[PDB]
Amino acid sequence: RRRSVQWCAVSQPEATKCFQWQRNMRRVRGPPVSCIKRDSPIQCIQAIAENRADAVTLSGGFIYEAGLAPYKLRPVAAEVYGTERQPRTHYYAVAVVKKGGSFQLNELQGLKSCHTGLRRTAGWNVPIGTLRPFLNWTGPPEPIEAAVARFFSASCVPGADKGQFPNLCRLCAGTGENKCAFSSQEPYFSYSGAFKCLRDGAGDVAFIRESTVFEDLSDEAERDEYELLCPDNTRKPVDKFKDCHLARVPSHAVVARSVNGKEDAIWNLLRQAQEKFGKDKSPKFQLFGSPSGQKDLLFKDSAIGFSRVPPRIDS
Ligand SMILES: [Fe+3]
Repeated sequence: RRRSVQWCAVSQPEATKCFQWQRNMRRVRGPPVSCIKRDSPIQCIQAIAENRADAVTLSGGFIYEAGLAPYKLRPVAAEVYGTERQPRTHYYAVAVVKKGGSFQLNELQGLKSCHTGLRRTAGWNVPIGTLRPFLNWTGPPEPIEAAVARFFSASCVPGADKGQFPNLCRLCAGTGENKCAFSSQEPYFSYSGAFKCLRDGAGDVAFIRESTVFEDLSDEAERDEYELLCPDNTRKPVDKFKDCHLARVPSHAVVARSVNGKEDAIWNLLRQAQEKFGKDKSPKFQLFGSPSGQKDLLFKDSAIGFSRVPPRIDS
């Protein structure tokens, strides 16, 4: 009757990490963590709601959905970014382009775009929300995806309906059924996939977060080959994100059942994993690190930890 916290992995790579997370947790004598493999965030959201798993980290994009019936999941902990000396539970949504180009934010029409994924914050909600006016979209019933698949010549918005909006998956590098998948099986998936999409030359603009270029480039010189599109219709060097970003957004978060959620145990698991497996904590396992050729598995790579979401009873 050992009922540990059961984590929901989306895709094989994530599964694998969870399992590694598990043996190391056992190794160091911390609370145990078990692993359930799902295929999509939604598949996870469901499992959790039906007691087949207890937790999963979601992008600020899905948090709202997950909280509605019949799901009713509620965030228990938020990811923490920044550095130890300065930590934050927010990040910046920016648009990165190659330096050398003329176009400004208001001149994206007809260009090729790279997004982290459908419904995520920096990769979709913010940019699209901002480009709204230029989209000439005649509200619902017509899907915003429709309006966007006609504003950019081609894109890669992992998770998008390939059959309806084939334009939105045109640039995606996934093989077969994984092309445009909202999973690590799709190489242009997530911040780094989106940025890779720009670096590989598939798109002209990448909607990602402020640290990507910093996290991704082995040579600091190479950062110079890129720049940011600011909202005043100017371009600034990559480190100017504090003065050139589309929005400041809250961090990704761990969600759980509003009822019988095991919040206390989840929290305990996290607090311990972070102490043992956080940044530069162990040569054996990094909770916030992903293998070569995968990224942001389970948690945001290079995040620094978690912050407990205040107490709730009314929910
Ligand atoms: Fe995000």
